[PDB]
Amino acid sequence: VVGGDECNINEHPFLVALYTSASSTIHCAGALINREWVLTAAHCDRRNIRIKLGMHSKNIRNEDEQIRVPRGKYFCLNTKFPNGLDKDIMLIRLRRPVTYSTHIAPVSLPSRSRGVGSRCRIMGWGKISTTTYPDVPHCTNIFIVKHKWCEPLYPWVPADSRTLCAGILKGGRDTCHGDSGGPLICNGEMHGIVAGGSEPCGQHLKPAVYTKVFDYNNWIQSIIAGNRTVTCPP
Amino acid sequence: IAAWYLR
Ligand SMILES: *[C@@H]1O[C@H](CO)[C@@H](O[C@@H]2O[C@H](CO)[C@@H](O[C@@H]3O[C@H](CO)[C@@H](O)[C@H](O)[C@@H]3O)[C@H](O)[C@H]2NC(C)=O)[C@H](O)[C@H]1NC(C)=O
Ligand SMILES: OC[C@H]1O[C@@H](O)[C@H](O)[C@@H](O)[C@@H]1O
Ligand SMILES: OC[C@H]1O[C@H](O)[C@H](O)[C@@H](O)[C@@H]1O
Ligand SMILES: [Zn+2]
Ligand SMILES: [Zn+2]
Ligand SMILES: [Zn+2]
Repeated sequence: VVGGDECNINEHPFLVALYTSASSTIHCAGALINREWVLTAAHCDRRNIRIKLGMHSKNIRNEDEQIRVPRGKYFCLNTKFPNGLDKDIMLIRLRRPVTYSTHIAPVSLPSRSRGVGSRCRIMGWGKISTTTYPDVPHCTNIFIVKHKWCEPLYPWVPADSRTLCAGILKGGRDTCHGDSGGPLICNGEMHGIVAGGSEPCGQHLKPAVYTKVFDYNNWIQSIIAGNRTVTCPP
Repeated sequence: IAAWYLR
């Protein structure tokens, strides 16, 4: 996240960090949505993925910090692109659930749709400048803006895309490399999943793309329920 | 999808 500051150590209990057994590099984030499920982006998947919950600093462990591996991964059945990245979302079932604690708590899915003008918060362990990756997650506020700002920048993201276009039109604040999968929080709810954006991050008139969670609410709840034939919104 | 897009 560029243009922001260190997040408050207690404001992101639902935030999880994704890495692998092969490296300590955090390549994405995700959000805990209940004791045994994590919501993130499909492109964050790795064959040997590891998930850190209850973490702030990558090096200084919180007393209740936990490590988990998946017992299952779920993607949209029906997608336009062969790689499914037109519906960049995935659910990870934790091998063992976590116990809610001071630094570990679920975030709510959207209770209603939020659009243009809504102020939201982004957060992650992604790049904070063209040269630096942080050790603690950084946060900042952005706005959902008209989808038109994104359409010309990302040809692969149509006006009919189940995505939210968001950022600061002035430039300066934006998610960045390594922030994918993390939550776009609006009014205490997870309205988006960081997908992608422009290069470099934070440019004037170049908001980024976040998977619009509200649309997948039924799919998400059905997978959690145990359904395995349900499909994502068309 | 452009190579610089996914974060
Ligand atoms: C997993 O979720 C899917 C999707 O919600 C479930 O399948 C859906 O089940 C409903 C109700 O059984 C189907 O609607 C029904 O259609 C018949 C006519 O075919 C109508 O007479 C009923 O009143 C009702 O409207 C729906 O078509 C079906 N969707 C598809 C395409 O399969 C599925 O049952 C769930 N799996 C579980 C938990 O068993
Ligand atoms: O960066 C996420 C995690 O990566 C692991 O490889 C390190 O051993 C942990 O200390 C760190 O919290
Ligand atoms: O801390 C989370 C909150 O951050 C900012 O206040 C956002 O404007 C608000 O929508 C969000 O719920
Ligand atoms: Zn900093
Ligand atoms: Zn604390
Ligand atoms: Zn860059």
